[PDB]
Amino acid sequence: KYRVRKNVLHLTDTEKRDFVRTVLILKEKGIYDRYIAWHGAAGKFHTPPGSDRNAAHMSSAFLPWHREYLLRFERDLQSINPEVTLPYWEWETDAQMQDPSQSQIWSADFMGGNGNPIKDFIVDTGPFAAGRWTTIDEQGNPSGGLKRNFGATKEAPTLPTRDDVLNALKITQYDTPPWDMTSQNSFRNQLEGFINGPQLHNRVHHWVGGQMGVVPTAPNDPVFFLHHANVDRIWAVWQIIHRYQPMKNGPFGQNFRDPMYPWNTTPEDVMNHRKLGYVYDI
Amino acid sequence: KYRVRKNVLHLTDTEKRDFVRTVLILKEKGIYDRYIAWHGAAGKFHTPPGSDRNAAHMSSAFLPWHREYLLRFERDLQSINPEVTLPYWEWETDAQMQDPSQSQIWSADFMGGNGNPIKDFIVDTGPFAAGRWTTIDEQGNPSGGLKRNFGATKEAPTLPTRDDVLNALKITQYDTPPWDMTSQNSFRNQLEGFINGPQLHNRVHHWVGGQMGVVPTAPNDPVFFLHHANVDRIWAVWQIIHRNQNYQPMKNGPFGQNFRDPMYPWNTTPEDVMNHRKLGYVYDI
Ligand SMILES: [Cu+2]
Ligand SMILES: [Cu+2]
Ligand SMILES: [Cu+2]
Ligand SMILES: [Cu+2]
Ligand SMILES: [Zn+2]
Ligand SMILES: [Zn+2]
Ligand SMILES: [Zn+2]
Ligand SMILES: [Zn+2]
Ligand SMILES: [Zn+2]
Ligand SMILES: [Zn+2]
Ligand SMILES: [Zn+2]
Ligand SMILES: [Zn+2]
Ligand SMILES: [Zn+2]
Repeated sequence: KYRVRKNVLHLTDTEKRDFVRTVLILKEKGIYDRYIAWHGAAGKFHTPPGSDRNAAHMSSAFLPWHREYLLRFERDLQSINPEVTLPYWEWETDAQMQDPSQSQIWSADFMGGNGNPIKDFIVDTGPFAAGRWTTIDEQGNPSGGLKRNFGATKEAPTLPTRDDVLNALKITQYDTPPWDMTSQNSFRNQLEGFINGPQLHNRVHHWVGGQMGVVPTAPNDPVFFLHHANVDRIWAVWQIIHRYQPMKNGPFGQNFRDPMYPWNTTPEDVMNHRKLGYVYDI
Repeated sequence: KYRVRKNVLHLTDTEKRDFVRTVLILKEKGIYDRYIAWHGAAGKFHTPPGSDRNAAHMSSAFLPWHREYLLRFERDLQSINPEVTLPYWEWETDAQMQDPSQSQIWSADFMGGNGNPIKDFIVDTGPFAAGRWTTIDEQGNPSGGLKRNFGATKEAPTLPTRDDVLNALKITQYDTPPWDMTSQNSFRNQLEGFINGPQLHNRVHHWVGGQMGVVPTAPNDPVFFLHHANVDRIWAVWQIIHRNQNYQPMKNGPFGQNFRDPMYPWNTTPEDVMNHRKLGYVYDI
């Protein structure tokens, strides 16, 4: 319970400072990249081979897989600075502002601005400007800087609304067969964003564009973790009123007690975020 | 000390059949695939980025990485069957054979036959012939079945010889700066086979050909594990021979490479697997 993830808009200037600062040590030491590669590899790992499913997406493992990813990440954050926790970007309310692109979250004193078209959309403001922050594609080779493109598509021109979220929290079943994209009536698939997609989680990705728009190169952007803290919390919160599928008869690595490549972690090991050691602002 | 690792030519027919069975069981569950990916994963993980080194190859972590790779595999074989251990293929001895392809390892009751040129090289014999054994390519997707290409390359027509192993075993440094393909007088890069290459470890990867000849898909071939047990066995022997020489780099090497660094995709460090006895096994020698 006793470790609290706040709303970014609740953070003090010293917190945003410690966060942004602590994240650079991790990039520096070489531990942040481990997180990029785990996530990339999880996405190549299809369950089973020949399937749309992969270990970390497009199935029930989506939520636990990412829960453990953050938990593992936040612990590393702690080792550097014990006073730091993982914040959440509450995109669903940024979505109401006349111009979400203006949300404090994008301040040069935290993550940084939208991409600079004049530089083919390389972000050139904030701590993760190209030059200060290296990035790497899918082949696992340097790529030359973070690129953002706030609502540049037509598929995802806007962030998800409070009603998109509220309407997901209403789903009875954590997940249903066939435990994939085409999963009807399943809190998992809905939050993820495939029902009339992209929505919710998926939509946030496409909206930011840049690396974030591609699963193979999403963690290259720290927003990735703020986005997923909010996803995690949506679930966390779901978990109080409805408080997993499948248990068995899912593909291997989708069941309650299966291992989640690239780890030996199981859905069950992280079903109670408090037993993990952290809570949200609520 | 208790898991004894046996030469492939010392194996009984039930031993040959216990292993094969178990590997297939691991494959049936979905555990085998996890290993293939772990390896492809590590190879795309450069230390640092922009470098030719990855977490598993081309640098000092190549040796301890695979030790941890096989240790995990063996423990998985063992849970299926308390009796199975990881056999080693002593390829330095098959190299003396008039036609290495005749060796009992490639028997149809163990690993199976070389690729068959009538079918663009797909192995149609043994327990892992295409149809009884499914493969991925380098992007994660089904590929079409195991494929073997015995010494068909100009660069790697021969298996490495015992003389070749004896030269590695000669080196006094575990590795040297800069801890990559270019490290001179380094056991690691010698055994790996980059010194006037391909040699030793690489040579054998190339000689087999097919999946086994490419980093990202090598472990699609169960012989990958037979081959690295030998590599490990040779390293373990170098460790007794040079008892007062330890791993390098001890410190102030690329993160991912130092004595005490974690090894992607794992949290295990070289320092965890430096002595095979504690890990729980021995080679019959
Ligand atoms: Cu995501
Ligand atoms: Cu993702
Ligand atoms: Cu190898
Ligand atoms: Cu390899
Ligand atoms: Zn909300
Ligand atoms: Zn809660
Ligand atoms: Zn864990
Ligand atoms: Zn023996
Ligand atoms: Zn016999
Ligand atoms: Zn590469
Ligand atoms: Zn271990
Ligand atoms: Zn061909
Ligand atoms: Zn020994």
